[PDB]
Amino acid sequence: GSRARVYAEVNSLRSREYWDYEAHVPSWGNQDDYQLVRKLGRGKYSEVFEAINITNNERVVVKILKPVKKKKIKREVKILENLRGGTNIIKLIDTVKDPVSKTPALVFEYINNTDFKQLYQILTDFDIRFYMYELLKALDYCHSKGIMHRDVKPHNVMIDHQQKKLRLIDWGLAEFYHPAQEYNVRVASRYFKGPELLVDYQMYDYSLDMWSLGCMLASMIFRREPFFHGQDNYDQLVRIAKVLGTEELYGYLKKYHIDLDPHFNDILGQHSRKRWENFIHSENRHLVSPEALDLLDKLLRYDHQQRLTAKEAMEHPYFYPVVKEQS
Ligand SMILES: CC(C)n1c2c(c3c1-c1c(Br)c(Br)c(Br)c(Br)c1C3=O)C(=O)CCC2
Ligand SMILES: [Cl-]
Ligand SMILES: [Cl-]
Repeated sequence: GSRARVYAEVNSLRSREYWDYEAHVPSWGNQDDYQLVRKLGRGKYSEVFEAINITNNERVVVKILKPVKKKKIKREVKILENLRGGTNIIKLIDTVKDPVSKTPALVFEYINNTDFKQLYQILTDFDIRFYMYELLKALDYCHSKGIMHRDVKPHNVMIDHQQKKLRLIDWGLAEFYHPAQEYNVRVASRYFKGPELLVDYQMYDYSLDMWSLGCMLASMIFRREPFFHGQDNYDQLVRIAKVLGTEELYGYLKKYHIDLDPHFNDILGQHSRKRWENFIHSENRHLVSPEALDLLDKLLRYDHQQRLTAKEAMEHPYFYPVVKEQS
């Protein structure tokens, strides 16, 4: 069966306590040190506030967890602790509880996030290379720590475009990679789901995140955001196949002995693989280069095992101008 080409055995080479999150016992500090200032948003399992630590005036973000999901809380906490100090991963400052109700919350460093819908229409060529390289550092780091993020998307990539700071947030879907483990395919947001998820292939790996980052790259260089805009999970695969091709999808399915839900037979149609240059027009031509297309072509592949790793992507000539500037 399938396995990651990189960091496949890394959790097995570490102490069991590293990855056995169910056994993790967080130290829960006191939420009363924090003053909530403003609500920033809400997820299925949390609500997020900007806050101030009253003891030292630090501005932070507090994510208050809906507390009936103990295993999932331990997972997110243990993952964040393991990722401590990783480049461009959001910093977990503390794990706290309301001392009376015992409701848990996560305290993060604050980032002054620029709205991505506005930002992605003003990025320059260099900006895209820069931010994509910064995001890749976060993914290479978390992959090297045996963790798949499983929800990479613009809303989870905080960018302070004034300070040029990027942080990958929202680790609540992340999981430890173990070779041959079958994972739930109900992860990632629709537009960023890899084909593997859409065809119910459970033996996926870190390369799922590389598909999602390819989707982000394509939206930035082509200015079509999201790049693959499905109406539902079925239509999402059709949108992919209209670009990557249907015969090419079937070759992937055949390689991995993947069974295709027969509802797809009535909607996939027949589509040639499209040239990436077909997406260029006057509005995006200044963001597209041969090196951007070569990189994108190596990310947005059906075959998860053939996608570039985060490191291989960082190594691509598209990022040479960023490396040189950083030197
Ligand atoms: C997009 C924004 C409104 N946002 C959301 C979430 C989170 C944020 C957010 C921001 Br912004 C910042 Br800044 C930091 Br730091 C951190 Br941590 C978070 C965070 O965890 C969710 O968890 C789900 C709903 C939306
Ligand atoms: Cl899972
Ligand atoms: Cl298209």
